[PDB]
Amino acid sequence: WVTFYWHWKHITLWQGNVSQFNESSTYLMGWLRDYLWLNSSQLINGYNPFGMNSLSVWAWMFLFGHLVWATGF
Amino acid sequence: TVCEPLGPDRPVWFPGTAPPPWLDGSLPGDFGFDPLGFGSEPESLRWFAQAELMHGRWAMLAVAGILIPEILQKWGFMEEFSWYTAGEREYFADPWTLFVTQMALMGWVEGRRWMDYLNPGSVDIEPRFPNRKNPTPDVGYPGGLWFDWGNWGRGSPEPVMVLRTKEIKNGRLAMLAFVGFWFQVVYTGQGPLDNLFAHLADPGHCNIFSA
Amino acid sequence: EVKIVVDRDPVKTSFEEWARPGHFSRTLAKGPDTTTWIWNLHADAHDFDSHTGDLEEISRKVFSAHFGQLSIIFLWLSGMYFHGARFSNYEAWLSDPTHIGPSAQVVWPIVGQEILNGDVGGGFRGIQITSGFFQLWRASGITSELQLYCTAIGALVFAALMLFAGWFHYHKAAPKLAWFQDVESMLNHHLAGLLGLGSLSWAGHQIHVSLPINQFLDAGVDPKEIPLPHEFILNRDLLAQLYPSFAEGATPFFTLNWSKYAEFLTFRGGLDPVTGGLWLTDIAHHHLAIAILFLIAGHMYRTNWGIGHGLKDILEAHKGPFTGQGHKGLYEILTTSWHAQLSLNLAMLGSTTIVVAHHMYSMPPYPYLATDYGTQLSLFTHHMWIGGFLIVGAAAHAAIFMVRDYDPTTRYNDLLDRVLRHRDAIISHLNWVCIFLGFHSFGLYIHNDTMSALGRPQDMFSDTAIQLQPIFAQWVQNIHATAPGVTAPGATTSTSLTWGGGELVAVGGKVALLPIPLGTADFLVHHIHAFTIHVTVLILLKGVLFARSSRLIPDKANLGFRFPCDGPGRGGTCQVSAWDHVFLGLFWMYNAISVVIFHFSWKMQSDVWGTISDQGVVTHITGGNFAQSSITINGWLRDFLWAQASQVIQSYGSSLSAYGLFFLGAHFVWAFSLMFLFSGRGYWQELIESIVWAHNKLKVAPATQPRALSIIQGRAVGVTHYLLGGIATTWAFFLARIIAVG
Amino acid sequence: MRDIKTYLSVAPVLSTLWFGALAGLLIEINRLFPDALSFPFF
Amino acid sequence: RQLWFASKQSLTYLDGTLPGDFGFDPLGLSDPEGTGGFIEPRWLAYGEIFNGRTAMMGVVGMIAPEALGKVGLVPPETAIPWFQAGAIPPAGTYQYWADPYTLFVFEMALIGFAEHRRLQDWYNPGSMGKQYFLGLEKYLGGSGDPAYPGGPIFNPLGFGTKSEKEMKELKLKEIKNGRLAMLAFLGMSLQAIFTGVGPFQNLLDHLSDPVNNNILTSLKFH
Ligand code: CLA
Ligand SMILES: CC1=C(/C=C/C(C)=C\C=C\C(C)=C\C=C\C=C(C)/C=C/C=C(C)/C=C/C2=C(C)CCCC2(C)C)C(C)(C)CCC1
Repeated sequence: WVTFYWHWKHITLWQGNVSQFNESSTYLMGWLRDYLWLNSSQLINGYNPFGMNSLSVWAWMFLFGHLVWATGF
Repeated sequence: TVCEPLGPDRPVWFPGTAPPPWLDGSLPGDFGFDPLGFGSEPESLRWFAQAELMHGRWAMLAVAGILIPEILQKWGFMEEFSWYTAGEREYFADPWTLFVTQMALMGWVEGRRWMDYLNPGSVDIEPRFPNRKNPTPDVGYPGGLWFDWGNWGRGSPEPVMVLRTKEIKNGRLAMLAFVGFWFQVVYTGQGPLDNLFAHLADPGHCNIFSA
Repeated sequence: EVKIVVDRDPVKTSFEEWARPGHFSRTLAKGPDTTTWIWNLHADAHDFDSHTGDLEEISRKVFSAHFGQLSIIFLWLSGMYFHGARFSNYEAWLSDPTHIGPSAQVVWPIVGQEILNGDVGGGFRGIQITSGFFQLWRASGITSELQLYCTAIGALVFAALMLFAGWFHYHKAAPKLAWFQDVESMLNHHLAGLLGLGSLSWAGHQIHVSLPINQFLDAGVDPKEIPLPHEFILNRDLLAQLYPSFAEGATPFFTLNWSKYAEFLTFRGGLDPVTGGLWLTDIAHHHLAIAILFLIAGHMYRTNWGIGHGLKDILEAHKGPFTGQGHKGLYEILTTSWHAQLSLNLAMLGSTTIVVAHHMYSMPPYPYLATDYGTQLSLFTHHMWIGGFLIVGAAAHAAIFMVRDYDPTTRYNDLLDRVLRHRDAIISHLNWVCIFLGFHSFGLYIHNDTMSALGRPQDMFSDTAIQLQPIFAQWVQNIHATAPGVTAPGATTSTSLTWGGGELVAVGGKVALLPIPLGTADFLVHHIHAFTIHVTVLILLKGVLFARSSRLIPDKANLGFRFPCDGPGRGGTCQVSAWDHVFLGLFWMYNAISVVIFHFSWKMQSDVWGTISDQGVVTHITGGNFAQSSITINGWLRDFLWAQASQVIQSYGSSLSAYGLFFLGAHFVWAFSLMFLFSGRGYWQELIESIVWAHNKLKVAPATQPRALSIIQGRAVGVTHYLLGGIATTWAFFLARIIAVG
Repeated sequence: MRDIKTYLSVAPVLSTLWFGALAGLLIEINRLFPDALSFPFF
Repeated sequence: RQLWFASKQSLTYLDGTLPGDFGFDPLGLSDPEGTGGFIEPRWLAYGEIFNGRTAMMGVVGMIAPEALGKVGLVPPETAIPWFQAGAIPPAGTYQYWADPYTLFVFEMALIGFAEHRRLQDWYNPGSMGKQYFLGLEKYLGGSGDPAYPGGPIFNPLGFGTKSEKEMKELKLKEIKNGRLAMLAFLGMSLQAIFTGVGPFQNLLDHLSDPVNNNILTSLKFH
């Protein structure tokens, strides 16, 4: 939670649009939409049937996480 | 106090049937009709008896107030129009003032009566000059020359249970009459005498099934 | 022989007990010394077999319970028909069903939820529905709110009647044993009586009411001046105008020249372009032939007369060399233990629900059904879920039977004995098959994803790379597309259109069905389905076969069906009861259903559904990226899971906004489940202890001594919350997405 | 009769009726005071 | 006991208790292992009696008006088949001395009075001769058995003089005439549902022309 808060705050400040944070950070759907959904769109397209990118590893590693975690269950 | 146990003295509301045992028939107007057995226990029985008497008396007053002015409109001098629409009739004062005054006074009275029910004889209005012994009570029949000045509820004019039977029967009938009048005005748009005459003219067709 | 023997008035309708909870259980009736009493009360209410020892009383009780269930179902149907009558736009929908959204629920304007009553067209405002009643009410020619109203009334009447019947049959005239235990006449009737005559009377209602009014509506008329149904049977001349043959009374039938009726009873097949649905003539021929089949089937077993078989006279004959004595005595097992019957029937009912789910989409029976996307999708997935739940229940009750009422001394069998005699071989081989399928059906996805993220696409598993071809499926599709040529001359087209041959059916600029090709992605998804099903079967079959006694605990059965463990001894013995086997298998069934429904949604929205241009070019709702993006899990994230989750997440401030809100609560509960699934009890017991102290300090310590839930109830509440979260999440996702885009 | 009274005094039904009455009170207040954010009395 | 299509479950309870037992019951309903309410053999005899009597009255009455209209002096204002009298709206109607519906509910209430009292007698025999009934009390005790009430209200002329044999004859006659009237009523109604012209006119037909034989046509029409 702490790191979510810090990262969203800074990722808004760096783009100069802290206004968006202040507006749509008070309703959870705002967090799921403006913070996770959108900011993940550069990642999940790391590798597609049209090739790959520098981001490939992370995308791969990303999925890796969402697997190992599940195995814990 | 006369009892009406089973037998010929007990004309059963449903011929050929033994009435519920806890329906003795003491209360005038009894015929052994309680298939739901709500009168199972005595406290509920007396409570429902009081409710029945009150409903009957209020229904008599209500049906009189419906009937008489409408017929005195139809043929009499003054024309009292639709009683169901008299609820919204316009008077000197607003309906809410009337409502709150009604509620105040009726709360006073019915609360005194409520305490009399919960505690018989403890709340009564019957003066006592010396050496003349007053009457008791039978709640639902206060007695004394405040509500019985004709000396009818005590003996001479008729054995009591018979007159109370008359009262309860007419009260049930008046309850039916009130609910009928109201339901008719829900369906039709006239008074009771109008429906009556419409039925008289065309008994064969002018009915509920006329449409 | 068989007679009408019953008994008179066992239990009186006296409220003496309602004020005393747990009258049935001797221990429960004593009093709640602690708080676990009020859990244990609900926990064993319906447990009839633990309340007596004779089957007569529990049979009477279940006979009454069935009436309770039927009363609830009738009340539900009545509510549905009412809300259709007094609160829908059904008439406007009938006016033109091409682009008018079925809505059958309005919300009171109190707390800002007016936005819920979104724009649905036709001068109406209301929460859009996807139940799909409207296609039915247009099939049955309701076409008037009076009909819905009176049908709701009649349903209420039947509900009260069934409730009465229940009360009367349990309290006053209780059936006896030789009635219940008499299954021959029950089979005889239910075969001949219920199903057959049912389909027959429905064929009646279709050929004499639906068919003409539906044909008229297809011709195109305002249903106001459409002739009423009874005015189509009283005066013959209308149907005469429609169907010449139909003006010949009953001579062509009785005189065996049935071909005259060929017009309204036929065998066309295919779909009807006017509505994409089925040719109602075909469905009428179907229902009628099925009625005749059930009637001729019903006459098997001897009941009172001298003809007919006996269900004891059929089994014992079958006795093969390997198995030995065969099914001897099995008739007694399946007649002396309710749980056995419950398991068998639940299994068959779940399978039938699944096959109904399947056959629905590929052969839309109703009219204007294959073009109301959300309705088709929601129906299919609902039926799938119901089937899964029924199957799991079947396995659980089979295990319960295995524990309690199985015994070789009197309820003997020589078949089940053999089966149990080699359980280890069964479980071992099924386990190995499960490992094999898991590897060669998921590791393929893993390999494909990895070789994608490593810039080696030409070493992938697809059509454009190392290739796997589902050849048997395409073979069967070719056969089904060339069968109406020679094998089935009496038909006109293929049995459905999804077979790989023919043209496409499109109504109102949208397509309804067309051929369906299978790519390597389909091979992979089919093997995923096979693997997950095999694993669920492994779990549940192991539970059943080992409910009696395992090589770990020697006398498991004596410890009962549902108990938490056998202590931490011998290295730990957690979750050994069959009940816990079902607790486990539930999650795997959930996973199977979830992946199946996701696959269905993607395949439909990527290869069938969509719109058709004026010229005839098709642009599917998602662009047809299945065969190139279903082969990478990262793809599933990107192309399908992330992308098609838009419409639910922007849904705030619109009509669909409700579908948005659930999308969080669904997740939330989903979380919450873990709190119960992961923790234990002793910790919570100590915490409750300290809280009781904190209260007792203030003279507030309640006599209903607080107690953290028992272990089994903890697992139960956990699994319930988890299933709720998952199913609600997929529900909100599906509805929002499909009803927004489609 | 008294049996049905003691049954009616069992916590489920009593709680259901109590909660129904409370919810009705709250929704009626909301009706008669839409959106009611502040305390604009003092 | 002239055996016509009997069985053994019939003879389990049909031991000859009903006046003139013929032995015809393949199904075996009233087997007394568990006595089904309203499947009681007493109730069965009661039902056959009551049904046959009602059928006698109905077969007389439904056919009476039009038939009499033939060469009689009941006017052609009612020359209408029983199934066209008005009971079957898809056939005909008539303007009466009331409206249709209220008439029906009124006659329903009257028949309900009568049959409710009769049923109450059935449960408790003789128990109608206790309550006030504005007279009529000293008659409704009956002759003991609700099957056969007797009483000068229902025994005016006086038969079964000093006898049970005469009662047996008269009574066999009862069962036979009840069954015959049942058959005739059912046949009139089936012709009506399939012929469509009316029974008495069907006699008008079948007096001269033999070739009718309308089972050959089997024409099913309103
Ligand atoms: C004392 C009882 C009583 C009496 C005498 C009447 C009399 C009448 N009603 Mg009525 N009614 C009653 C009770 C009664 N009603 C009740 C309780 C209801 C509520 C369901 C109604 C609802 C009602 C409607 C909706 C309408 C009438 C109408 C009428 C009139 C035409 C008859 C008709 O079609 O309705 C027949 C009435 C009924 C079927 C109601 C059945 C209930 C009663 C109690 C039947 C029982 C009979 C009674 C107990 C025995 C007689 C007692 C006593 C009079 C001797 C007629 C004057 C019509 C009208 O306005 O006239 C033009 C009309 O449209 N009634
Ligand atoms: C107001 C209130 C509050 C709070 C509350 C809350 C916070 C809640 C939450 C909640 C959440 C946070 C979430 C939730 C969720 C829910 C859900 C989720 C539900 C569901 C239900 C249902 C019923 C469903 C159903 C279904 C589906 C959909 C699927 C399957 C099918 C069916 C139909 C079954 C407080 C405390 C302040 C106070 C008290 C009151």
